Amino acid sequence: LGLREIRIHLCQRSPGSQGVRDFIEKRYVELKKANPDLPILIRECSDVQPKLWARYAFGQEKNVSLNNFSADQVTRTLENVLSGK
Amino acid sequence: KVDDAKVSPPKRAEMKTSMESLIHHFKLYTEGYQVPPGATYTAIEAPKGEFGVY
Amino acid sequence: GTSVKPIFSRDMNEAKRRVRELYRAWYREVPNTVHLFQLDISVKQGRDKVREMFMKNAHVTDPRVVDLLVIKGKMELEETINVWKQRTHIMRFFHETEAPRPTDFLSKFYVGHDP
Amino acid sequence: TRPTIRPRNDVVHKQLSAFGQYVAEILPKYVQQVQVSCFNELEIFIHPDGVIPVLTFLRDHTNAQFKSLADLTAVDVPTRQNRFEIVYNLLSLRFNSRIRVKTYTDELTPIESSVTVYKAANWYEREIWDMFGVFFANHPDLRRILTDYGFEGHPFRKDFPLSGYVELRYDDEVKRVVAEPVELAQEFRKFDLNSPWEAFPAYRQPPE
Amino acid sequence: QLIAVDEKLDITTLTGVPEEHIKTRKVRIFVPARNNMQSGVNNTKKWKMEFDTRERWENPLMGWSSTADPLSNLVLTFSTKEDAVAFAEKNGWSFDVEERKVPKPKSKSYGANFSWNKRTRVSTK
Amino acid sequence: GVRTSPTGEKVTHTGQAYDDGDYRRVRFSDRQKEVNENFAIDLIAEQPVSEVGSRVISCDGGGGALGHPRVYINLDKETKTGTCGYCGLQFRQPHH
Amino acid sequence: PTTKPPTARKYIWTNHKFNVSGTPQQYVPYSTTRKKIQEWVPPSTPYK
Amino acid sequence: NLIEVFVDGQSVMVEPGTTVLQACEKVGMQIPRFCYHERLSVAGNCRMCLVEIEKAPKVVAACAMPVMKGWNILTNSEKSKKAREGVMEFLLANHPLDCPICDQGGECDLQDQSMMFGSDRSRFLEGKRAVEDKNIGPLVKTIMTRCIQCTRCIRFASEIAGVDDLGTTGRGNDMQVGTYIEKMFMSELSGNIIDICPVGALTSKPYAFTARPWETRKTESIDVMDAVGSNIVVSTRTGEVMRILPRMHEDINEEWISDKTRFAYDGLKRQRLTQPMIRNEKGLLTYTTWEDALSRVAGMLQSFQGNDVAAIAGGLVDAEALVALKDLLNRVDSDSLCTEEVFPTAGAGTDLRSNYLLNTTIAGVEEADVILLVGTNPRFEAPLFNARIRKSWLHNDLKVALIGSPVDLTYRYDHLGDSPKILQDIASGNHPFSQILKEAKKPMVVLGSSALQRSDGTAILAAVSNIAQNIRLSSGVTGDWKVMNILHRIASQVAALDLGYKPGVEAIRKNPPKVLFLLGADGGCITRQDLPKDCFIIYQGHHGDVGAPMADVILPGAAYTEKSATYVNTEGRAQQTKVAVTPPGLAREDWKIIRALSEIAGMTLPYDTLDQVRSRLEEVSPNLVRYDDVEGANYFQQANELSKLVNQQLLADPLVPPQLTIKDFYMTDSISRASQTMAKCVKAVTEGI
Ligand code: SF4
Ligand code: SF4
Ligand code: FES
Ligand SMILES: [Mg+2]
Ligand SMILES: [Zn+2]
Repeated sequence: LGLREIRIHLCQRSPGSQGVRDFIEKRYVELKKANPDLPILIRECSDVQPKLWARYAFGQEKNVSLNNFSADQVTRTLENVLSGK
Repeated sequence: KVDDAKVSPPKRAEMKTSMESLIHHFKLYTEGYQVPPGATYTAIEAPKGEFGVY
Repeated sequence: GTSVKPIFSRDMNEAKRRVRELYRAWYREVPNTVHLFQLDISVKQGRDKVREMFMKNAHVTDPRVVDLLVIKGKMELEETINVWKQRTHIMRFFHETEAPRPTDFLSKFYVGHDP
Repeated sequence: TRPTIRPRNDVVHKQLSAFGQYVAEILPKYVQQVQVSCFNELEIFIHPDGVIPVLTFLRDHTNAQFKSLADLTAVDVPTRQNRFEIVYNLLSLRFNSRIRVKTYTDELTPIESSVTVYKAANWYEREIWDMFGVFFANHPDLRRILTDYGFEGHPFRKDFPLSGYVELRYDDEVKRVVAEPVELAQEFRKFDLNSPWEAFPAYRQPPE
Repeated sequence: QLIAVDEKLDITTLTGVPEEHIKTRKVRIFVPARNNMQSGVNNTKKWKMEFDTRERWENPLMGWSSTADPLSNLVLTFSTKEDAVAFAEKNGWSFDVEERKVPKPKSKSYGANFSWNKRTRVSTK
Repeated sequence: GVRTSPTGEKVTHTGQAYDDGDYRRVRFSDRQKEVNENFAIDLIAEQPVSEVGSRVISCDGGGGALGHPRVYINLDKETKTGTCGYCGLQFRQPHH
Repeated sequence: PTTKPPTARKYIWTNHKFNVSGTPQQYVPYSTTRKKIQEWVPPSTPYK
Repeated sequence: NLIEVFVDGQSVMVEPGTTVLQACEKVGMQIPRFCYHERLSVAGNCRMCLVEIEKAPKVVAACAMPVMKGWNILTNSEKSKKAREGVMEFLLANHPLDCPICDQGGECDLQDQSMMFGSDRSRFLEGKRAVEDKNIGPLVKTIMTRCIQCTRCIRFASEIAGVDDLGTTGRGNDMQVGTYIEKMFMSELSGNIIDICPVGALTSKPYAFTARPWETRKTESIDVMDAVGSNIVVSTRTGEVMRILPRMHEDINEEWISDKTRFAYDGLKRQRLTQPMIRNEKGLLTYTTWEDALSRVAGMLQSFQGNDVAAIAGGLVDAEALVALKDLLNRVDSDSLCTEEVFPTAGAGTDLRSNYLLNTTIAGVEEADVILLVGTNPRFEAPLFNARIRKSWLHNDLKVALIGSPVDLTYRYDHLGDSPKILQDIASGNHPFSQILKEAKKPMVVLGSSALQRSDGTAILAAVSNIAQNIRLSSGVTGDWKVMNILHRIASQVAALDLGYKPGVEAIRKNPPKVLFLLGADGGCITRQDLPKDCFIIYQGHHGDVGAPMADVILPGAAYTEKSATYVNTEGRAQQTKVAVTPPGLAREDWKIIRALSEIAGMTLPYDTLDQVRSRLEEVSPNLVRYDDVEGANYFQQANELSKLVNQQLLADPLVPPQLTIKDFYMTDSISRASQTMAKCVKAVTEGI
């Protein structure tokens, strides 16, 4: 219910993160400016699928696979996490 | 002993007066001489029979 | 190599057969071992220890490893039957003089640096 | 003359090389390689399943009467796929010579017992098993010879620690000797003695 | 004929090592770094497998350095990283592999010490 | 010159002495502590300084082959003596 | 020794000692090295 | 193209200009050498490397002679062997008999090359030469009778360290290497002369007489004294840290280490925390048991929650400890997690790694065309980075420009003012250095993280980001080259930022905590004056410097030589330090302590082993488990756009580094402050002589 931070793990070279890299490329700035006080930690993966961690209050974390997502799919998934639905 | 200071130690006087002899004494009593790679089986007529080392 | 030389037993079925044969040989020997060595343990304790020693290698899935294990088990049995061993070794199977080693993280942390 | 340098024996070197060619021609099925060391010692590297035929030939052939089994041991080289290297040293009294036969094996592959060729192979192979874990197929009585009763592990392997894993003492509570995990009052001090400068150019290996 | 085992090799049950020193040991496969005090590079030819460091304490008598780790002085030499990895895998220990570090080729020129217009000119010999 | 610790235990030439609260002092009870009463530093201090009229001197510890390897000491710095470190022996050029 | 006395040194013992084992004069081993690690000494003045 | 030479008849393909020694090394033969060092210039005076060419009647110095087409190099020929024997004979003829009393001992090039290439007997029937010893500081002990006049120390001094106070005086057999005056060779890179001196003339003074090379066990770990992450080797003996030596890593360390790394190991033997400590009725710290200390800490942790719980991370903390403490504090919904170093959190902040990382690696400096340093003193903040800049300067005519205080860098640089007004002007384009940057093919902008500690760190970061943006726009956008850079000076900073710690203790200052965990925090940024009354402080660390005096509970921990740990250097590369010795007394590993505390408190953490803790590190940030990899993504566009939205005004204050002199270099952190050798160095550089 109470979000604390969100982390995005995207492999730099693998094609499975093409949509995720597009979201970082031309949608991250709008997102961060919308949530100035939300820690959005962007990290890189080696051979695992791209992942979306969401740490809530009292150390509760959930991860959503972002494999073969597009820019719209990543945006919708991140909006779902922020909204809470 | 074989007159080869890289295998057998030199005399005490040579060690205490010669730089090469001191270096060779140091190396022989700390690291020891290197033996070229290879395997041998040498046997002798020890009093109890053929005593050998491989 | 793809075609590994078999010690014997070929597949795992004959290896299991040899395991069961060795287990029977050990099981029928525990009363004699207790009687001759004048052990203070029960016969049930000896059978339980044989069972435990058999079970610690239950995860082996290689017929050659199983064959080597049963060969060494037969060697150990022939040491016991011929009274080549003493009460010393038979009791060495039991670790009777060791303090109970802690297994929880907190106890390991308290006692020392052992992982 | 060079007083400090061991003289060479070209006659013996040539004789040993000729005999190595002879045995290699006679037994192509097993002989993988033949070598003569520069101090006149003949070595034959054969396939592991040719131990019995090669030893029987070198024992019974008229031109190779190696009646006496001088030695039989193993050498552990972990970096090889087949770590264990079984070595047979044979003495021929009629021709006043010595030969060496080397085979290879690993932990799980048996080596045919050569007690039908030489009787000393009995205890020699028992020792090899006890110290390296190499199993010999048709051994009349294969068991530990040197290690303690119930000893676990094969001490002469390169990966077996020098002090082992257990030590013995007399425990008064149980009125018997007990085996407990090893614990040294003073730890063995490992010395790094190799010099970083190459000693023998003749044995240099390609950098690869 | 000859059987086939389609499984990874494992001799841990035969080596005789205690379960503690089988499960809780992470060896280090690497090529040793050159001793910086010497220019010789002949000790950086072969890969080495060594175990992790365990506790050493002071002997109450004589103040020596005691130990309880059997594999403290156990160092093995392997010709190749693949050979070392295979040995560690078949013996069941954990392992960390470090790639060999070879110096990069460098361009050396004695005449650069007397450059007409470059900073490489040396002020002393 | 042996010295006594505040706990009554003699100090060796290396400065070794157990603390007051150390349990290991119990080993000397009903017995004695093996301490050598001759201190090499004190003895070598007692030894005098030689004066030779040369820039370089050679020390072998005396006795020839019974002494230490021969070394050469440079007597150029007049603010201090040149000490052969095998035997801790001081040499000096005659100043003034 | 009467005909050929040994060389006299200022450190050689004047009185010889026999085997003193089994007596309160016996040798007792100990460490001749000081403490390697110095423990931190907390202040004697309370912070509050 | 490559030309074809021959080594003992074996064909080798080498570049034109390659030396005979390098060709032999390529074929696999290491020619004996004394004066030759690959990192130094070519001297060619010891004459030990003479080899024979097949048809040439004269031997050639293999370290200085370029190879020609169709040259057959006879490495093991009779002429080469005789030449080596003669050179060794001369060297040992004038060398003194000091091997048993010489620290070089069993790791001596003269001894080893004598045993491998020289004769075994002496024909010298004359007296030997004696040389007066010099004094060049408290670090290097000089016994100059053993010198062989190989001029390695002189060449290293000048070329690498930028200090030309070493040289040869006189000529002939009386030539001496030294300073000719009573001057101490004090520099942050003065132990490498100890390393490269082939003989025992230059030796370590703290290490003098203590041990012999064959006894020492070598443990390959990394360095934590600065943010360079130098690769080192800890030499131990019977469970005691005896020595620190460099380990080669050409992209980070390059065989050299700073003096703080090399000689501060003795600070691990003083002021050490060995037992858990609590406070009795009188308020004095007393030793206790782990159970009691952890029970008190767990009781307080259960009593409080929310933002009333804070952690302050110091400069020598590892990724495992940081993540364990972060998880423990998140288990109580607390979030007052901070490090004692400030980074601007306005805009992108810590979200993008290519916003606080040194985007071009340390090895990438050698390719840069122009470099601009803003608010930093790389000579002391990161000595190896400064050495790399010096190397690039020397070998490529790099145009180094420093904005702010004119510190004594070891090379000529363009001094730009002292104020960030110049920084604003360069971005606007008024300054000519804007034109220089625009014309430069490969520019680099390095903003020292010491300048971010100022009240206007965000403004400075925005200004340098705007400078980098102006460079990018005018120049070609295409290319993998990265301009913007941040140079760190704290070992744990990059790892903490990657994990997600909030930089600076501003959160604690904003909301004072009831419970404060000082994890190695000896910086003194937060004290009980800032904290409210009856605040509960738990200091977990290895030295008692500040946090231990001002704490309520003290938890002993492990050092970098005593724990297996993960540290990330200033360029983003992760590394692991291995266990050399074990923590003294009752001290334990940091993540183990945190996990045990969590278990006692009832909020048990999901990891029990080092592998599981590093799996948690992978979950948080996989770059913490990808060790030798340094490459990453570039998000400069996003970082710049986010920095543009909010802007503040630069202070009218000059940019002054915290460390202006070598004494400030010597005294920087807990281990250095506890070290006796560092105190000796400080005294020597302050009072002279
Ligand atoms: S520098 Fe080398 S040769 Fe000279 S005294 Fe020292 S160990 Fe001996
Ligand atoms: S002091 Fe050492 S490094 Fe310097 S010239 Fe002499 S031998 Fe070479
Ligand atoms: S190494 Fe070439 S002359 Fe010195
Ligand atoms: Mg040196
Ligand atoms: Zn002397």
